[PDB]
Formats: sequence, structure tokens, C-alpha cells
Amino acid sequence: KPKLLNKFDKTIKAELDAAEKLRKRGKIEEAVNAFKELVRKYPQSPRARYGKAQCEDDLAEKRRSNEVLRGAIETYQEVASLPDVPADLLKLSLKRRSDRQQFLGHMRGSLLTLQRLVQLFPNDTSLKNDLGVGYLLIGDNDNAKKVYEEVLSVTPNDGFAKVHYGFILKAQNKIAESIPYLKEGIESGDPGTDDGRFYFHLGDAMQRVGNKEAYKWYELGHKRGHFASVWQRSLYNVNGLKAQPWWTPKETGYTELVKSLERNWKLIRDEGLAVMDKAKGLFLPEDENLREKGDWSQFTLWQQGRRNENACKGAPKTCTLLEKFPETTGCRRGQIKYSIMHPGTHVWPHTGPTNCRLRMHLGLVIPKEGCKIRCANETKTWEEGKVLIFDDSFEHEVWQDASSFRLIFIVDVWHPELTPQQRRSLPAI
Amino acid sequence: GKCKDGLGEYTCTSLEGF
Ligand SMILES: O=C(O)CCC(=O)C(=O)O
Ligand SMILES: [Mn+2]
Repeated sequence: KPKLLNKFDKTIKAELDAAEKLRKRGKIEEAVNAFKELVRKYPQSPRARYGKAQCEDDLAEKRRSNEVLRGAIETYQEVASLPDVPADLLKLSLKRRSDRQQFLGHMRGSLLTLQRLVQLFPNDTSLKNDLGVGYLLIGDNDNAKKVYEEVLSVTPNDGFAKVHYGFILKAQNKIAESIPYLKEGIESGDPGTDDGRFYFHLGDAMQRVGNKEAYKWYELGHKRGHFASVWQRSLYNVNGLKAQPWWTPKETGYTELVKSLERNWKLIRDEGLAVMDKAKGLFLPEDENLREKGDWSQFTLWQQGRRNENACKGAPKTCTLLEKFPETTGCRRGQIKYSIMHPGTHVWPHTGPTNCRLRMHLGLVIPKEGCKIRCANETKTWEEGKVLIFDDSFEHEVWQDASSFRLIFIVDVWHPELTPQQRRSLPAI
Repeated sequence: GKCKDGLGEYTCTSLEGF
């Protein structure tokens, strides 16, 4: 269907087809050489150059080589520099360039390629949508938002733009504003809208405004395979891990870790209090829009399986204690952190990103009344010197209505059914 | 931004190729 051959390339189609047939048969090394010779003999051929780039792309896949792929990314760019490139080929080549740049984490490079695409094809709405994704991936929600505003001003019912616009509104705490965009966008069924992130945030925005339809959207998201269940809505999962809101120490197998936390709880408490008193700036306010109201701050010792050396200067005995337990200090999908919460706090129902961790809470200073935590359909309270364990990939919710502060110590561990192989290979979160 | 407690970022993992 796409017209890839300019006038000259039609005259060498027999040679171009022969080289591409080698690639399609999986003879990647031969195909590379065939297209390289065509590039040698016909240096201005866009199809020979795209053939070279595609073969390098395949070769990078075969060798699992970032460097080979960087070569392909450059050759895709070379295509665009040649004279007389057909429009369909120019778009295919630069789009693949951007896609592979994103794969490598070259987000600024992808952004430049996407900006070029939009300049070359100013009426192509899909390319503007791709540009918005480029901004989202580099953390530039303001420019992403302007992009989807421009798309929606020309094509108001573009469902891809609606769900991404809604995602951005939601992330900016424009909850009510986000719901119709997320909802209409999912309902469009446009390509790219059947995505767990949009079900997740539509249901959550509805929950925050008291719309009871939320769980109908969680049910649909479960039925379409985005969530393990209506209750457990994490999006970075290893399928099949035992799924249970509340866990006993014995069920986790981390009984030595729990015994150490409980036997030594006062030293952990005392270093947390010393930081509250003498280094309170180490407690950073929660920053993921998870509070309806109130004051909640966290002092993080480990994140993504990496020790914060400076934080551990503030709690050196606690960091020494925990170094003996790599099931938490090496949990690259978890943290180790103090968590202080003050009266008048309500934490919105929410879920963590991954079913690959369980979350331990050690009580340090627990007022006798007013503090509780719900996970799924079950609500509990903390006790000083005692560990609670839940799976925070289940929806959970917290209230602090005491008359003084409440301090806990949060210790994430790898899910106990994950093998050492899985724990070494999962991307950090 | 990192997805520490929630799922608020567009992507929670880093891209580093193969
Ligand atoms: O109670 C707390 O300090 C934190 C509650 C929470 O959302 C969690 O531990 O994931
Ligand atoms: Mn939480």
C-alpha cells in the first residue's frame, strides 16, 4: 500500500527486491551486505538506505546490541536527507527512528525527531499525538498538554488525544476536568486508548469525586486484561504471584527480618525521632497527589535497591541493622523509609505500581486512637513494636485522626515467590 | 518522577535499550 519507490528506485526495483527478500528470509548478515552494496552503487537511493537501516535494526535485535541499533537510528536519518524521498518512506523512516530512540532511552533525541516529523507533515494528527508521547516520556507535561490541546482544537473527538489530555489533567489534580476526557477517550476505542493507565486513572478520579461508576470501570479493565482483579490494579506485574491483601510474617517467609525489626524497634524509633527533632528537612512531603488533606512526609533510606548514603548518616544504626537483609535492601521495586503522618490526614484509596513487592509497616509511635489502614475490604491498626504486612498493589487507604503524630517504618520486600532470577532481571521501579 | 507509592507517571520504568 505505501509508495516507497521514487523514480530512480523504480528502475532498480529488481535489485532492491532481491536484497529485501534476503532480509525477509532471516538472512540478516547477507541482507546487510546486499543493501550496503546497493548503498555503495546507488548512494542516493532512499529505498536502498532504508533497507540498510531496517537490516541494521534487525541485526540489533539478533545481537541484542544497543550500538548496532544506534547505527540503524543514524541510517534512518540518512534516508530523510536524500533527494526525492517519497512521503510515505520519509514518515516510516523517521517514525522508526524515533521509536528506536525511545527504546534506547534517548528521549531528547526522539523528541527532536518527532518535532521534525510534525514540521514535515503538519496535517498528520497521529504524528502530533506521537509528539505528545515524546514530551510525556521526558517528563514535560506542560508541553505535552499544549500538544494535545492543539490536536483537540482540530479534531475534538480524537480519542487518543482525549485519554492523554485526561491523563495530564488528572496528574495535575484537575480531577473533575479529567473524567470526561478519560471516559470519552476510552469509549472511543481509538487505537492506543485500550490501556491500563487510563482505566486506572478514570476509576481513581471517579473515586475521588464520589462517582460510584468507578468500580464498573475497574471491572471492565479487569475483563480486558489490564488488572489482575478489581482490587489489585498495579500495572507492572509478574503474573501468577500469590495475590492476597494481608500477609502474616510466616506466610512471607521473612521471619528473620520481622524478628529483627520487632526486637530492635526502639532503636529504629529513636533514630526517626532524632531526625524529626534535629534534621526534620530529611522528611520530604509525599509528592504523588495521594492526600485528600493533612500532612504526610517520608524519610527514605533505600529506594530502587540503592542505599542513600546521606540519609543513612541520619539513621546509621537502622541502616546497619537492615544491611543484613537483602530481601529488602535489594528490592529494586521497593523502598525502606520512615513515614510520619499527622492528625487531619486522609490518604486517598490508591494502589502501588507493582505486584512484585510486599510492604511491611513497623509501628514506632502509634497514638492509642484515630489511626487505621484499610487494604482491600479489611481495615487494621498499627501497634508499637509490631510489623503489619500488606500487598500495596491492592487498593489501600489511610486515616490519621489522632491527637498527636504517628510514626511508622516502611520496609518493602520482594514478593516471596519471585525467584532470584526474576529479582535480578526485573527493571527497577 | 518515580512511581514510589502510586502510578502517577506516564511510565514508571527507565528505558535503556537491550
Ligand atoms: O501510613 C503510611 O504512612 C503510608 C500508607 C501507604 O499508603 C503505604 O505504606 O503504601
Ligand atoms: Mn500506599
